[PDB]
Amino acid sequence: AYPEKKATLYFLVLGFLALIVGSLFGPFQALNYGNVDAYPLLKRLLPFVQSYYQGLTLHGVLNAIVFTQLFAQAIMVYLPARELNMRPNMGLMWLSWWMAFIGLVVAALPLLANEATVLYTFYPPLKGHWAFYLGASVFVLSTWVSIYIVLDLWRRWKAANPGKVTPLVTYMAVVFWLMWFLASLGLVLEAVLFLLPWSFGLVEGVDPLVARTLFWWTGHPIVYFWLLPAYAIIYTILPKQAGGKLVSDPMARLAFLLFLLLSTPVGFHHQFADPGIDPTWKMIHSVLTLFVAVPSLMTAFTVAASLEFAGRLRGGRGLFGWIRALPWDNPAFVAPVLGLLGFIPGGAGGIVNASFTLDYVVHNTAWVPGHFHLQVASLVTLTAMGSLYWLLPNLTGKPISDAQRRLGLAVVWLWFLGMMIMAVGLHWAGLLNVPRRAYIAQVPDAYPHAAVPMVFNVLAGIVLLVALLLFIYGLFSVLLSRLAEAPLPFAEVISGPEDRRLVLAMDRIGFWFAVAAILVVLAYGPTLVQLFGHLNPVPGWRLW
Amino acid sequence: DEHKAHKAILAYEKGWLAFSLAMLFVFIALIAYTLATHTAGVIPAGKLERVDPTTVRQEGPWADPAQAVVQTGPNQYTVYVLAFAFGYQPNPIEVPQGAEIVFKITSPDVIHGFHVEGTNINVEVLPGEVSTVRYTFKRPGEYRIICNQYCGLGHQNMFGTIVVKE
Amino acid sequence: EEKPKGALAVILVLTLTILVFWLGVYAVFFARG
Ligand code: HAS
Ligand code: HEM
Ligand SMILES: CCCCCCCCCO[C@@H]1O[C@H](CO)[C@@H](O)[C@H](O)[C@H]1O
Ligand SMILES: CCCCCCCCCO[C@@H]1O[C@H](CO)[C@@H](O)[C@H](O)[C@H]1O
Ligand SMILES: CCCCCCCCCO[C@@H]1O[C@H](CO)[C@@H](O)[C@H](O)[C@H]1O
Ligand code: CUA
Ligand SMILES: [Cu+2]
Repeated sequence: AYPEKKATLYFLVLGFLALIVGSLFGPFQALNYGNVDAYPLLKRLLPFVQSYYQGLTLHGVLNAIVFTQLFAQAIMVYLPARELNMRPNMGLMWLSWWMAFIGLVVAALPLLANEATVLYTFYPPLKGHWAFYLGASVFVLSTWVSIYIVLDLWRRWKAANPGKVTPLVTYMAVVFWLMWFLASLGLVLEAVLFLLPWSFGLVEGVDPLVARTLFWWTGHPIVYFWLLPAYAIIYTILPKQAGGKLVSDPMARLAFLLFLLLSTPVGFHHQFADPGIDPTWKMIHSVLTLFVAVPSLMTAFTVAASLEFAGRLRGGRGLFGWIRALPWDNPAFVAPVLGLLGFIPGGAGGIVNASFTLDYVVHNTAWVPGHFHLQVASLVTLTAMGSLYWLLPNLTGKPISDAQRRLGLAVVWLWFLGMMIMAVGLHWAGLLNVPRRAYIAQVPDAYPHAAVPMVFNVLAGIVLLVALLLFIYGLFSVLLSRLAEAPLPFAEVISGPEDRRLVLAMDRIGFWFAVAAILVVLAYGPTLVQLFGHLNPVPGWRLW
Repeated sequence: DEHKAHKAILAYEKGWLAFSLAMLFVFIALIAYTLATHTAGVIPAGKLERVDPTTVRQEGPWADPAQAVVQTGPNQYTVYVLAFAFGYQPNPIEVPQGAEIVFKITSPDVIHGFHVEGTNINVEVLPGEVSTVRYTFKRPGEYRIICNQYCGLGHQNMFGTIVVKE
Repeated sequence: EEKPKGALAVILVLTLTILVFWLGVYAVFFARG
């Protein structure tokens, strides 16, 4: 009847397992930025770990690449399926899960064998093992099947409902997947044209600049790829969990449409500090980057209004009374909301980085990580943890005990607190110029000036280890323990007379797609044409 | 209640949007400002200037360290720097204060960062390409160079120094 | 009350946070030029 549940569960579990493993290195890294060298200890527990960096590669690959993608494939395929009450093509769906699992296993081997300590960005000339690139490529190509599966679902629903506007969750999933397709081309091109033939030994060198340029083409939109599955839940389900309704269908659609149009053509903002890239082009990408920030600013209001509406609806007292009125008893509700709070400082950090010249102050310092943990490690990861208290029950049939409820609730606050504390230690240490991606605890007297922010980092390191441990507990607890027949908590929407017009305009998906593609060609084409016309491949290195 | 709140939400949405765009344009203006000003010097030159990483330390401006510093005009100086695993050449880098320093940096191996603590100099150094950044240290002293781009196991201990003569 | 007041406060905090971080780093910027 509903074979999509099993597959969805496998994407979710595999994702959470990637989260557990990857995050094991997190605490030791926070202590490291707290000048406390705990890696000798880590090595006694995990004898395969050869260095701080191998540990970091696993951290970034398993959390920012594997866990996030798996959670998105689960959410952005399963929610639209359920909204439409239509079955995804199960042959492709399982095939997509096997590509992810096999690609993962193939990349894992070299990584765990210290054969690819190049970090999740794997910038040439650092040269990793062929199985790393091959496995990563297959893991990522897995999303192309997911894309086909959702467009196929949309296609089938349209056929059966001519003249009708695409339902909300499905509209979000379609532009989301079309956006990802356009975004993935940079990395797919980097892999197929250079990384793969290079690690396989067919070519001796790769051009570093064109490699970073194709990488960042995908590098920025991939975080939007990480974020949107969380935005879909925050827009369409959290309002109900909050005890209210989604105040606006059209604005939600607009936010997603702007992401389809602006997530990809902004990559030079990760290359402000790169040579060979025209300053004018950098300014254009800077402006476009400020624009892609708009969808989230709008989201800030639509979501807040929805939570306010729900608050006042259930006794919402004064100007802030609606806040205490929310279901702070439900972890499913708390997780995403705390995540949105931290997303505030997270976003400001982002607007700063996008400001071209201002980036030179924070680029490559501990600041970037402080900023992005509020983004992916906090908002996104907390929204995913929160789904344990509603999506899992929905997929397994097993409810959440008052105990499991209290635990996860403890996991969420401690996780959010750990991240806020760490965000203080990292932004500060970053303003103090401490470099990111560095084993500074190995050079104890290297940064005396950051002694105080380092205390935060050690503190955060302790808090988060507790959170992770409670999480691993709560997770296996909720799965091995012993509502399923109840639909997903899709919220009701408040419609208006203006809706229709706006909605029909945004429903011209084919047109908006072409516009999104055109924008990418205009933003990257000039630069890439000049790059491929003056390539300078250089030899690889294994400096570990 | 819902429709009344709905009406006020799309209304305030437009205003919010209006304010956001405006605020973003102010930021844009404050960015353009830095561009016209002399601070736009820490911005890497966009012109492609290729070199061979495997021979950079044997033939060319980076080969002889003693030739690293060059006078290219009135109170101006080009400093060919070499970033490698794991350090910088020359070391230290000695340059006059109040002078415009045109740094021309490159790598014979992997990518390195060139972050001069206390300054706005923070540029990625790519093998096969030359990173050209400009800067006038207006105060004497010792400016530590930090490699802020993972480049291998000797990354955390990769430092340089720029002594600006007084 | 019924006015999006609660939401307006949220985007106000947000706006202030963006302003602090921004002008703040902009200051550090000129202080490093
Ligand atoms: C999911 C993860 C991420 C998101 C989302 C994200 C968003 C942004 N980022 Fe970013 N980012 C950059 C710019 C931005 C901008 C402009 C945005 C924007 O999209 C952000 C917009 C955010 C907002 C406009 C805030 C909205 C606030 C909301 C929505 C909360 C409202 C709360 C409510 C409603 C609840 C209220 C509840 C109550 C109880 C009151 C730049 C530069 O331009 C760099 C390069 C830095 C460098 O130098 O290397 C960068 C680097 C990174 C890296 C490092 C990559 C590496 O390893 O090198 C990561 C991982 C990352 C992740 C993410 N980033 N970013
Ligand atoms: C227990 C929670 C966590 C802690 C304590 C933690 C801590 C850290 C620290 C201190 C760093 C900086 C290391 C360095 O710059 O050398 C780091 C980097 C990173 N973390 Fe986490 N992290 C945690 C969870 C996560 C999660 C859940 C994600 C995303 C899903 C994440 C993604 C990343 C990424 C992408 C990097 C950068 C990797 C790189 O630059 O190569 N972290 N984390
Ligand atoms: C790299 C190419 C890999 C191709 C793999 C094809 C797998 C075909 C799907 O098998 C699936 O396995 C699931 C259990 O795991 C079952 O629950 C599901 O009913 C079954 O259909
Ligand atoms: C899809 C399956 C791909 C299998 C690839 C097998 C061949 C791997 C070639 O690796 C090469 O080995 C050389 C000799 O050791 C190194 O000098 C070189 O740097 C490295 O790139
Ligand atoms: C996390 C938010 C609070 C941060 C508080 C500390 C900010 C310090 C910024 O000063 C910077 O210190 C550097 C040395 O560390 C100098 O080289 C640089 O020129 C100077 O601008
Ligand atoms: Cu050179 Cu890090
Ligand atoms: Cu980005």
